[PDB]
Amino acid sequence: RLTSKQTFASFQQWAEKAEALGRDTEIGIYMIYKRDTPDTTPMNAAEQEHYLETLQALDNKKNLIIRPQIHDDREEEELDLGRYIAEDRNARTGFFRMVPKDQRAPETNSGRLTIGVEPKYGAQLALAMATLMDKHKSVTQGKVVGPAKYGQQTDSAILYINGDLAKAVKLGEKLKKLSGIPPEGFVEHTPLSMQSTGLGLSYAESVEGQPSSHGQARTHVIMDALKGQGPMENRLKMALAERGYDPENPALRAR
Amino acid sequence: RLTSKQTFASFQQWAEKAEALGRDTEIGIYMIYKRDTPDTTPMNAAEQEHYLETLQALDNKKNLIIRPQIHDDREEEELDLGRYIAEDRNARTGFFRMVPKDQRAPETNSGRLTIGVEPKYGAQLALAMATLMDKHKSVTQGKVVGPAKYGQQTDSAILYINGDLAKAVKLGEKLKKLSGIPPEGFVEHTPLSMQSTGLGLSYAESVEGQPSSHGQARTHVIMDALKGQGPMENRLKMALAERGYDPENPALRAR
Repeated sequence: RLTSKQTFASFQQWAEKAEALGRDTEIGIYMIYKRDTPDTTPMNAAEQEHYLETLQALDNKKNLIIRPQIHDDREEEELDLGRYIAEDRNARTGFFRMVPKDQRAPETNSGRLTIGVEPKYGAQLALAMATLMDKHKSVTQGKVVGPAKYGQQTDSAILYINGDLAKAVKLGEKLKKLSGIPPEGFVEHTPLSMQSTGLGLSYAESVEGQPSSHGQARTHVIMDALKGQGPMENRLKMALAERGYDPENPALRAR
Repeated sequence: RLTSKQTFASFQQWAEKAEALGRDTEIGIYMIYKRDTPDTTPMNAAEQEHYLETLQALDNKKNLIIRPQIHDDREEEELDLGRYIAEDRNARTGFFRMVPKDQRAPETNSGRLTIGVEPKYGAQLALAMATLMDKHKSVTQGKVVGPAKYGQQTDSAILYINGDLAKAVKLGEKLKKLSGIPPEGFVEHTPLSMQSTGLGLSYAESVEGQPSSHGQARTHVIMDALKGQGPMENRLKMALAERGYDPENPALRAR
């Protein structure tokens, strides 16, 4: 797991694929990363219904708020998850933020941990993420995708963590334990350019000031490199250096 | 249907949503358009298998090739749709291109017609699209999404057409008739900034030299508008005009 070889290799494969496909826009490059589909079995009607029941429950807690990303414009007073899940069918597909009632600010040294489980275990993992968030203040936020798309694109469950690679390895294994999810419940998949840290666990450090929404930071590195001449590897290493990443590991901040 | 009012209005709602959410990147603005979900019922497992079977069958037509977008880097003699469907999980989720054997180039006057049906009619629609392409050279290409994501984002089935609004309105009605899908099987849904041309039918024109992959052209107008000052409506119209669109109707080319 913890070697930079595959991490850089997948990043190069992503960038070479974009050049070979003829993609030359941010959206076009990003979709290669995003639509990279893991082998999963979707939730049935019952499971999807149960998944949304779980989210509503977490929202009715005193310390945790569950809000769709499409509601980022709303004051906390205007949030209505019940009305959302009942009326807005983006509830089946969009991402929901899991946000602790104490806010917890991202500091300069933060990253994202992506967790892949079979969709039937999605509700269970969500509960575990909430539990991990109660005790560990280093975990600032979580995100889970709607049930209809759970397991059908490169990520479905993400934690934002203040800290470094070491902290994320520790927290990932602690999450696995807390979850009670069997080893067969976790999905072997590493999104392109992310550091695999374990079965179903993947990590990337953020660099302050780089575009971060929807996980798009590494797209911009590739965009720079696409303007260049030569074997892809060098163009990537220099683009990584210029934007503050480790040139030998695109998942990490420079030293 | 054929009024500019709604078309400009949904475009302005998109841009206002982007500003309210604080989205300020191409991907972040694009996702508001893309993740806008219509109310549909997903395919069951038999229906998904049938759908993939239909696709594989269509590729056996002598004047038609079905190729996934992720194979844009392949020469025709490198394609293997059968192997892709059996072995690549992207086949469940990715877009498939429907491409004529004798290449019809997209012209300066070209647009997209987006067609929305309940996922259980998706296979029937694909058959209808392929047949439309046998008869009409004006239709240069078609795209349909993998079965697991059919009906789960703003678009699932698209035709590329050389011609204008009138041609699109006509081909759309023809396609609906041709398909034998019942009126009830079409989905009321217009992707943001597209011109509604009928129940389940939406259209937009491309401007020479604007970015079009993944349907992303109008995202760039919004990025322009978000950098400016004043009421959004005025900023959008200026941005529209500068990039070659009708200021009163964002789905149309100028003049």
